[PDB]
Formats: sequence, C-alpha cells, structure tokens
Amino acid sequence: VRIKLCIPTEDKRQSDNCDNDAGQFFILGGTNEMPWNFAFPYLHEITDTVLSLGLALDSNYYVTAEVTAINGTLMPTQTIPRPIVTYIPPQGFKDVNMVNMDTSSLRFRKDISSLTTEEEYELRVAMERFMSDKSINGYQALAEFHGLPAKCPRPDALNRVACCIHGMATFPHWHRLVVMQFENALFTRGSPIGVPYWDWTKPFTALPSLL
Amino acid sequence: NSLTPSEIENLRNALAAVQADKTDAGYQKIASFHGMPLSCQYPDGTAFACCQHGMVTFPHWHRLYMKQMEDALKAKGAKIGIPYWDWTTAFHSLPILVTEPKNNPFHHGYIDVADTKTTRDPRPQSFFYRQIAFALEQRDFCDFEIQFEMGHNAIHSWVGGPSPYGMSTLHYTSYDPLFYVHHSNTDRIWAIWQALQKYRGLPYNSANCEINKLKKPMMPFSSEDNPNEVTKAHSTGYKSFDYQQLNYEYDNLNFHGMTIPQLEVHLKKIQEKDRVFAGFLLRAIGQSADVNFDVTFGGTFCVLGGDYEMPWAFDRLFLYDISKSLVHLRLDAHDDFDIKVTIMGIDGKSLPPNLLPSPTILFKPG
Amino acid sequence: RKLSYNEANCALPLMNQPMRPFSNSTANNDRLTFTNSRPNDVFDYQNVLHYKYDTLNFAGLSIPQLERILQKNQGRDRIFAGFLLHGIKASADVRIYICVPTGIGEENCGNYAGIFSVLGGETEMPWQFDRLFRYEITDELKKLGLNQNSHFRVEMELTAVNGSKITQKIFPNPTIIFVPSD
Ligand SMILES: *[C@@H]1O[C@H](CO)[C@@H](O[C@@H]2O[C@H](CO)[C@@H](O[C@@H]3O[C@H](CO)[C@@H](O)[C@H](O)[C@@H]3O)[C@H](O)[C@H]2NC(C)=O)[C@H](O)[C@H]1NC(C)=O
Ligand SMILES: *[C@@H]1O[C@H](CO)[C@@H](O[C@@H]2O[C@H](CO)[C@@H](O)[C@H](O)[C@H]2NC(C)=O)[C@H](O)[C@H]1NC(C)=O
Ligand code: CUO
Repeated sequence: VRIKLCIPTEDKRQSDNCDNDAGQFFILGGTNEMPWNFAFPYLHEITDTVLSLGLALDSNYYVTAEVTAINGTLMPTQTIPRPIVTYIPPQGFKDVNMVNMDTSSLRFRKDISSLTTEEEYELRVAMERFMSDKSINGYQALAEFHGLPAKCPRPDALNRVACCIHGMATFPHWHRLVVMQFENALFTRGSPIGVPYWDWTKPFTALPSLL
Repeated sequence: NSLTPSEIENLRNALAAVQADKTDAGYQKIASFHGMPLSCQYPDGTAFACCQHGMVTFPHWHRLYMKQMEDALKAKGAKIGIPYWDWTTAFHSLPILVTEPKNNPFHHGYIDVADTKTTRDPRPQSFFYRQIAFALEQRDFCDFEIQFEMGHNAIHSWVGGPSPYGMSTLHYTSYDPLFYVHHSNTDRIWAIWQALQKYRGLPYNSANCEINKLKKPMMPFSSEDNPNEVTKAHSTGYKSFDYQQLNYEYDNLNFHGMTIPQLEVHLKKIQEKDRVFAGFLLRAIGQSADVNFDVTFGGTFCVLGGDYEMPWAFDRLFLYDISKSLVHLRLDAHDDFDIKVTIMGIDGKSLPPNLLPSPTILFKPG
Repeated sequence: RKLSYNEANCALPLMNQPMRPFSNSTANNDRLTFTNSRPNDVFDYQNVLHYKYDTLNFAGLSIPQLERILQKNQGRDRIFAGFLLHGIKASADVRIYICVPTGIGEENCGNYAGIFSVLGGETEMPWQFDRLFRYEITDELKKLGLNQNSHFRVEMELTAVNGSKITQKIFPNPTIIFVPSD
C-alpha cells in the first residue's frame, strides 16, 4: 500500500493534488489465511512530508492509498478502508474558548420530565404541525435525511447509501446538526423550547408519557 | 461613569496641582506641544507646530501625549489614570467634571500666550457609534487610522465651535482639560482594535504600512528638552504600539456591551448587508472646517487643522456609509445619483468649495 | 450556391418510403398530406404544401451577405468536438467540458464549454447517426489560451431529463477535429 498525500480541490474538476506520495507499507497474507483484524489502527507517520509541502499539520488535507497486490495487479480502493489523518497537537494545548456568558436568548433543551404541561402541549402542537402536513420543508423530509431514501453520496445514481455517519469520529457532529434541523423546524412552527432530551442514564421503569 | 467618590475627588486636586508646576512645563510646556506655541523648526528653523496628526503615526504621538500629560500628574495623588468618556454612547449633555462651574479644575485652562482661559461653544442610535464601528471593521492599520483620526476630530470640531481659543482649533486645543479626557477614549478605541486584531491573528503590535514613517522619531518627544525619560525612549513610532509598557490599563476594552469576541460577531453581523460608501480625498489646509454631505442629508464629517501646521495628505480614501440616504430616496445603487457636498469653516464662514476634489462612490456587498 | 436545394444526393434509400403515419390510410384522412407522404414530395414546400415564409433572410441578413458571413467564418482556423450519437432509451442533455492539465502532476478538468440535447422516449424507433455531430470549441479554447496543438482533452457530462439523475458514459468519447483556414 503506497501512501499518497492529497490536497483537496475546490472546483468540480478532479484537480486534487495527489502528486506527492507521503508513505508506504506492506501486508502479508494468503489463501486459507487465518481471518484477522488489528484491534488498533496502524499509524504511519507523515508529519515530515506534510511539513515539506508547507501546509500546517492542523490544516485540511487527506490521504489516499494505492493497493498493489503482490501479483503486481493494481487493486480497487474498496479493498482497504480509507486512510485518515491523525493529528497530535503540542501538549498541552487548550483549544479556543467559548463565547462569554449568554445574550440575549438561547434555545433551552430541558429534561422531558422538567417540562410543564403547557410546554408539553406547545411542542406537541409544533411537532403536530411540522409533521402534519407534508412538504419539502416538512417533517418527512428531515426524517428522510438520516436513512433509506438513500441519497448518498448524491440521489444519483448507480449505488446509493444512507447519509448518516456511523463508525466514525464524526457521528456526533452529523447527528448534532440533524437535531438542530429538528429544532429550527419546531421553532418556526411555534414552540418556545429547544428540543428536550430524556436521560436514559437515569434508571427508568417506563417510557416518558410524552412519547 | 461608574466612578466612586472620592475617586473623582482625588483628581481635581492633581489637575489643580499641575496648573502651575510650573517649571518643568509645568503644564504650559506640556500644553504647547499640541498647542499654539511653536514646537519645532524646519532646518531653516522656521516655526512648525509639532503636531503629529494627519499621518499614520497619529495614535502613538497622542497615546504618548496622554502619557506625558499622564505622568505629569505624578505622585500628586495621580492615583488612577486619566478617565475616558465614551463619546460613542449617545449623550444628552456634557460630562460633569468639565461642567461644574465652581471650584473645578476641568472647566477651563488658561493661556499665558493669550491671557485667557479656554472658551467652548458646543454645537448640536448614535452617530459616533456607527462611525467608529466602521473603523473597527477594517483590518489594515493604515485603513483604520484614516477613519480613526476622522472619527476623532469630529469631536474637536463640535466641542469647541467658533472660538479661536478652543478645541476646534489646533492652536489652543491642547490647553483645555477636556482634550485629554476625550483622548483616553480615542486611545482606548485604538486599544480595542489591537485586541481585535489580536483576536484575528493580524498584526497588532506591529504594522506593515508604511515602513517609512513609524521610524521617524517624534518631537517634541524626541527633543532633548523633554525632561521625561520614558517618552523619549518610545519617542519612536514602532515602540508605542505596545502600550503595555507604559504602563497602564483600561478598565475594559469592551465597546459598549460587547465582548471583543462579541464585537467581531457584531461587525461580522453588520457586514452581511451590502453597503455603499463615499470616500473623499482629504489633504492639508490651514483652517479647520466641518463638511456637510448631500445627494437628502448624507453628511457629515470634520477635519482638524491650523496655521503653521505641517502639511499632510492621506494615502487612502475616507469612507462614510450613505446607504441610509439611498433608502431615503429609494435608490438601488443602480439608479444613479449626484452626491452633493458642503464644507464650512469652523469660524462662522464660509463653506469654500473644494479644495477637495470629487467624491468617489463605491459599493460593498454583502 | 448552385447546389441541390430540392433534391438530396446524400440519402437515397430513404427518400421514397412514404411517411408512416401520413401514408397510413387510417388515421390520416387529409388527402394533401396523404398524397405527399413521400419525403421527395415534401422537398419543395411552396409548390406542394402551398405556403411561404415572409422573409427568408436570417438574423436580418440577406442570403448573399449571409453566405458571405458563412464563408468568412470558414476563413479562420477552427476546432470542433465530434459526437457519435444514437438513440438512448429516452431524452437526455449532454454538457461539454474542457480538461487542461497542470504541470505537476497529472491533471484535470472542467471549464464549461457547451451543451446540446438528445431527444427520445421509450418505444422510439432505434437510430444511429452515420456521421459526427460537430460543436465548435474554438473560442472557448481561445479564452483558455489553448490551441489545437496545446495539450488538453474534452469530456462530456450527461444529465437525464428525469431531474438530475446523471448518467454514465453511453456515447463514444468526443473527437477533436482541426479545420485549417479557408
Ligand atoms: C431516469 O433514471 C433511471 C434510473 O435508472 C434511468 O434508468 C433507465 O431505466 C430503464 C428501465 O427503467 C433501464 O432499462 C433497463 O436496461 C437494462 C440493460 O441495460 C435491461 O437489462 C433492463 O431489463 C431494462 O430494460 C435503463 O437501462 C435505464 N437507462 C438509463 C440510461 O438511465 C432512466 O432511464 C432515466 N429516465 C430517462 C429520462 O432516461
Ligand atoms: C395505421 O394506424 C392505425 C392506428 O392509427 C394502426 O391501427 C392501430 O390502432 C390502434 C388504436 O388503439 C392501436 O392500439 C394499434 O397499436 C394500432 N396499430 C398497431 C396495432 O400497430 C394501424 O396498425 C396502422 N397501420 C400501419 C400499417 O401502420
Ligand atoms: O442513529 Cu444515526 O442516530 Cu442514533
């Protein structure tokens, strides 16, 4: 597996600078091989070449892999899960601060139990109207975002998959955004609250009466 | 504002104290430098007014000048720094210290050269807020200064009015206690900006335009005859950027109600809407005058200047948003318009015509 | 041009089969169109179909000065993209892009050059063009500072009328033809 270091393309054209190769490694295997998977990621240091190209270790770039079988046969990229860049900051480093205090309003997401009956009814109405009825700006579209009308990478064409991120470090980013969508959707339809949460961490006997 | 007696209390006496040192200056020498009595010489030794406005190194000179002044209350119970009043924040009236008629050191100054105390003649959302915020918007230092200087002198125009002995004039302004206090503020504004940059990773204690001029030393702060060691040390341009080694502190660099980070959000927020500006070329003229805009009212802005001042010309244009004017006429920056202006002298007359050339008119999205 | 205007040398077996709906006794009952169902009969519209066009000048240009424009157009070096087209199952829209390599390393691709359309529907009679369709890409290459000798290539990007639903390559790759000055 040859390691190519790529610099992303802005435009439609596939102009991604993958010219400069960052690394290289090898894999022993065979037929009637014992099935196996390292329980931990293999890390191949690319810091030096990343420094050579004059782009910060922090900044955006990616890594692609050329898998050549020992047979000499060039192999499909699908053979191996795509490489990732892992960044190790100078310890210790505090990431940038949050914005000071609060002003003048933020959507407040409460425990479902903390909801007054009024709040229950009002976000019930918001949900009721968002859901009923259907549109492009409606509930079913957002419900469709996550999974199975399969619009990924694009709703075209040949092979489509679910859009939601799973088995990745970016899972919670994706679903955070999604929850924000839901929030806007309910706010514009007339609810004073941010989307409430239910602690499943707290021991519970039954589902909240809300759902 | 927010002062607690006797915090107010200590100071008058200190200002009182230096009214006559009067040896070092004691205060009149300290006054002369911005003021009328002649600071320096061309090599021909001709009178100059050692005023360092109109140039890019404009803040340092002053920001110092506060220092010289600031030091001057030294161990005279100069227990806190010169206060600042945020003229940005709209105000129905002037601030006390400089108003109270009786037994107050801030009412006026005197002038051995003229035999008189200062006379001031005030003249009639907040205008300065809008004007300053723009300055903050900018990222180039030079770009910032032009607006920063012009936002500034708008007050030397309006505080003084039509008295030769006053804040409207270069000659005797420095004499009026009101002048420093206005400054602290002007200086404060500058500081805020530095914090801004710093936030943005742009240079703040440095500045890339123009390398020319920050290096020229500054008189009088240069002069041998300045018996304060400190200012001479930073008499230079490039020193005096980091006001930290002064050493003073502002209570808080927050524009009204805004974290610095908050502030950028604000400006960033403003920036969404596409704007339209007018920019003038301004250049030296002996007199000091105010200029009134038109297309409805678009005005206005003022220029500070006096006899025997070093001539100056700004490198860059001075911008003044006139979008509210267009909406007023319902124009789209598309329909095309005549930008009409007027330009009064501080003395009662007389709106002489440019002088300044023609205003360009430019559009910023968005 | 003194070249045949009411006859066609180019297609010979096709000019004598009467038009299939117009030759069908049902449901074409108009004797005019029925009688002239053959292509050859439809060549002269004026004598046969009894109509005229108000002016035959195009773009306000009389036919002599039109032919002049055409020939002066032939005057310069031009570059064309050739397309071998045939019947898709349905109608689709093809866009034309020009790929210019950067020095290091191997490189692509698109700046927008053109667009043309292909018509169709299910149950259409199958068809294959026996010659290239040409698309002048000369001026776009001029705007890229490119040449006929300069290194570059031409890619088509095909979008169905379904609504997006971009298609994989169904047509042979674009030819590049150079025509020297007249
Ligand atoms: C709009 O999108 C669909 C998405 O597939 C296009 O697919 C077309 O679908 C037809 C049948 O729905 C396909 O026909 C099939 O062809 C294969 C052989 O390739 C044959 O084994 C099947 O029995 C069937 O006949 C067709 O391949 C496919 N055509 C293309 C190029 O998309 C549909 O065509 C699109 N609609 C339009 C406007 O063309
Ligand atoms: C001439 O046209 C007629 C119809 O215009 C053809 O007869 C059929 O018409 C029915 C009407 O519903 C259609 O369902 C059939 O499909 C038509 N013909 C078929 C079955 O092909 C008639 O066939 C045509 N004659 C010729 C030889 O073209
Ligand atoms: O499923 Cu993807 O979100 Cu819990």
